Amino acid sequence: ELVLALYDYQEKSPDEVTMKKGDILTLLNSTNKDWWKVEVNDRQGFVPAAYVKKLD
Repeated sequence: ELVLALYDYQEKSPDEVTMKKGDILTLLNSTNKDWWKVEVNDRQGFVPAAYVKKLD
């Protein structure tokens, strides 16, 4: 369940999390087609699904 951040994304609401391009994130929930829940270092939240790429 690893995904690569294709772009920077800065969180804009309570449920979101910030990532930087090239970060390797742990994918927690990909049930929604637009927003995926990931763990970015020590924080968890949503980012746009189109901005990350599954590695497996």
